[PDB]
Amino acid sequence: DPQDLYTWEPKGLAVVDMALAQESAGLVMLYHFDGYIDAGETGDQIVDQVLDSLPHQVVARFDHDRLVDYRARRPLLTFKRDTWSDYEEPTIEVRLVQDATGAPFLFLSGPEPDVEWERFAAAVGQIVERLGVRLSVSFHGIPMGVPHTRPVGITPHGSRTDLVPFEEAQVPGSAEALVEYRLAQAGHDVLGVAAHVPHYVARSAYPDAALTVLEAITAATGLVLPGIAHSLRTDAHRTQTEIDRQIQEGDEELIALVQGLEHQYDAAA
Amino acid sequence: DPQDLYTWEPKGLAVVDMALAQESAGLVMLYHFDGYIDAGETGDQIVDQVLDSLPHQVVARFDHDRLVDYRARRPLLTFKRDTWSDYEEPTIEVRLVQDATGAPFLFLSGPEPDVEWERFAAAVGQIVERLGVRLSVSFHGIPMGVPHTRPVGITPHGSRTDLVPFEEAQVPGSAEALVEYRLAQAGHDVLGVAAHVPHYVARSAYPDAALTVLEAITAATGLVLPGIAHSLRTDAHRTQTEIDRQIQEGDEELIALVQGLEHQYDAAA
Amino acid sequence: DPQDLYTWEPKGLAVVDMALAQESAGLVMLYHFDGYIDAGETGDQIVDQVLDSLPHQVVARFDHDRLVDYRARRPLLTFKRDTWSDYEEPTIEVRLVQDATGAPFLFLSGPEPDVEWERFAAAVGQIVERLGVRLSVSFHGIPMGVPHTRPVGITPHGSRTDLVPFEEAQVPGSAEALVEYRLAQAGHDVLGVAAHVPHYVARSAYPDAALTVLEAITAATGLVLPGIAHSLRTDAHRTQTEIDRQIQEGDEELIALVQGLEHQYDAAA
Ligand SMILES: [Mg+2]
Ligand SMILES: [Mg+2]
Repeated sequence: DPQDLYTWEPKGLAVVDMALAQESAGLVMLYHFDGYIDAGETGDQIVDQVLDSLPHQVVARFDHDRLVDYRARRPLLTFKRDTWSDYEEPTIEVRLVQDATGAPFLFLSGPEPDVEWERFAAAVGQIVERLGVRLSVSFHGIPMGVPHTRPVGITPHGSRTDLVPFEEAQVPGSAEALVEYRLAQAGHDVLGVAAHVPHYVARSAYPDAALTVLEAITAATGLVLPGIAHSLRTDAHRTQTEIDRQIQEGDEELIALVQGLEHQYDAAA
Repeated sequence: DPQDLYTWEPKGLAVVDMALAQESAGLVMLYHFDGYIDAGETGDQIVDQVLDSLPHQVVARFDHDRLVDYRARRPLLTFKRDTWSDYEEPTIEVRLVQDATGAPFLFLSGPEPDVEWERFAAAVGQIVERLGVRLSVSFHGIPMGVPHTRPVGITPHGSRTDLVPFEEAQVPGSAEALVEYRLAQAGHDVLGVAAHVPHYVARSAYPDAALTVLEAITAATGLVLPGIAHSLRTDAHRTQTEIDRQIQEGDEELIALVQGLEHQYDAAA
Repeated sequence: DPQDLYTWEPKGLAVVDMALAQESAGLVMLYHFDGYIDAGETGDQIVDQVLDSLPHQVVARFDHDRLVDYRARRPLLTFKRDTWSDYEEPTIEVRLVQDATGAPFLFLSGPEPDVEWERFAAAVGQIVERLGVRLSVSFHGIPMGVPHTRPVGITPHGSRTDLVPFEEAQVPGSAEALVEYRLAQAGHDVLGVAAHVPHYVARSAYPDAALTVLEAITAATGLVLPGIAHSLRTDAHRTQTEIDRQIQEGDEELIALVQGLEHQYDAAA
C-alpha cells in the first residue's frame, strides 16, 4: 500500500547510507509543498533558494502521476518552433542536499498532493525511518494583523518547540500538517515554523519572512546557509523600500491601517 | 473492485443482523452527503440533528482516503498549545441509529465522494443488500422562486413516491442521485425528498425546510423523531422572525420581490 | 498498468482490423477533449459536428469512472415524472467513424481526464500502435489580439507541420498536449491545429474558427467532410452578422478596439 507511492534512487540512497554510517545522530529533513496558504511566499522562497543554490540529487521519487490533479494545476509544456520541446513534470521528491559547509540534509518538496494524504503521510513515515531522519521541519507564512514596519513574528509548533527559544484553534489541513501529525504520533520529532506576514503584503514575496524563518530553521537544525540568508536579506531591503512607497503614496485609510497595526503591535510586549 | 471501498465493523454488523433476525421487513437507510446543492442546509440540518441527538455506531466505513479530494475540501486539524492535538477525518460511514422509540435504522453520511461514483454506487448496493435495507431515502433543499411566507413545497421522487401522499429536466448529478439511480435499476426501492427553499434565504439554514422534509421522511418510513422535529420547529420560529425583519427593513425591491412571489404562489392552486 | 485504463469493443475492433488489412497506410486519429482552453468552441464545434453527422461506433472505451472527477464536472441525470430516467455518462472513447466518402478514421473524445495523464498518454500510445494509426491530430482555439473582421489565423504544430502548407513559450499542459508530446517521443507523427480567435468573441461559438480548422485538418488528412464545412459556413454567416451589430451598437471603446486590432493585423504582412 504506502510503499507503492514512491521508488528509491540508488545513487542518492547510497550517499545517504554513507552519511548515516559516519554520523549516528542522523539527518534533518525539511519539507514544504506548493499548494496551501503560504503568505508572503515564505516557504516558496526558501524552496527556490535551496534547490537553486545548493548541490542536490534525488533519493526518493513519489508517483506524482497518481498524487497530482493535472487539470487543477496544469504543468507547463514548452513550445519551441513548432512543437513541444519539453515538459515540467510536477515532481514530488526527497532530495539529498548539502549546505554551504557540505553538511548533508534531506529536502522533500513539489506540489502538495491533492489526494490520499493518509497513505502519503504513511509513506513519508517509512522514508523518515529508512533514511535515519532525526527531525522533520515544515515552514510557511500565515497572514496576520501585524505591520510590515515591525519584525516578523513566528509561531514554532510541533514536538521540538524547544529548538526555537493560551491557544486552541481549528486550521484547514494541508499535506505537510497531516504528515507532521502522523509523524508525531509515530514517536518522530517534528518542528514547524509559521512566519507572521502582514495581511496587506501577503500575496507577494515577503523576503523578510523567508529570512526570519530560514534563521529559526538554521538555528534549530545546525545547518549553515549564509549565501541564502544574504540573498533574502538583499531582497528584503528592496521589498521594504517598495512597500514604504506604496503605503506612503496611497490612501489615507492604508496609512491609518499601518499606524493602527503598529499601535496594536507596540502595545503587546 | 467495489468491495475494496469499505470495510465492516463487527459490533455494528452483529447488532444489524440481530435487528434483521427479529424483523423480516428490514431496515430503512437515510443517506445524504455534504458537497452538492442543499438550499437552506435542509439536508445538512437533518444530518447534524440525527448524529448529535440519537445513539449510533459504525456498521460500514468507506475508504475516504481514496474517495475525498483533500485539497478541495481540507479537513480540520486542531492546534492546541504548540502542536496538532487532533484531526477531523472526512469520514464516510453507514451508521446504525435508533430513533426516539429505539427503532433501528441506517444512516449513510459524510462528504460527497469526489471520484469513482460508479464503483461507490455499486458498493452502496452491496451494503443495501447485505444489511436487508428495504428503502433508501435521500433528502435535500433546492432553491425555488417561492416566498418564505408560504409553506415549504416538496418534490418527492424515486420509486416510492406513494409514501409521500408534467415534468422532464436535466439536473447536474450528485453521488446520492447516481446511487439512487443505480439502486433503482437493481430493483431496490428509493425515495427522495427535495424541499423548495426560497432563493433569497437559500444560503443559510432554513429550519422550516429541514422540518418539512423530516416530517415527510418520518411519515414515509414510520421512524419517530419528535425531539428533532421540536428543535427544528424552534429554530424555524427564530429564523422567520429574522427573515421578516430583514425584508421589512430592506430595499423596496426586496419587499416587491416577496409580494411578487406570494402572488405567483397564491395564483397556483 | 496503462492497459487497465481501457477495454476494446470487438465489433469496432474487427471493423478497424479489416480497414487495416485493405489499406497499408493506416488510419488518422483526431482527438479532442472537453476541459481546457478552446476559444470560440473551435474544437467543441467540430466534435459535435462529427459525432452528430457521421456514422460511428466504439472501438475502445476508457475507464471514465477512474479518470473523471465527478464533483468538478457533474454529469447530467435526467428527471422524468417523478424519478431518474437516464444518465449522461462522461465517456471517453475511441470511435471508428466514416467521412462523407465512407473513408474510415478514428476519433478520441470526451471530458479531458483530470488525473493520471502519464498513464493515459501511454494508454493512447498503445491504442495508436494497435490500431495502425499513421497520424494523430489535435485541434483547438486560442484567444488572440486579432479582429473578427479578418480571416482566422492558425498555428499548426507537432511533427507533421508540413501537412499544413521565432517562437519559444511555456503553455499550461492539457491531456491532449501531453498525449501529443509522449506520442512524438515514441516516433509517432502528430499534428495539431490552433485557431487564432479574437479575444472579445472567445467565450462563444465562433464557427469561422471551427471551419478554418476543419479545412486545415481535411487538407492535411485527406478526409472529406463537405456537409460539416457547409453547416459551419452557415453558422459563421449568422455569427458575423451578430458580431457586427454588437460592435456597431456598442461602446466607442469597443469600436476603437476592433479598428486598433485591424490596423495591427494589416500592418503585419
Ligand atoms: Mg479539483
Ligand atoms: Mg483523484
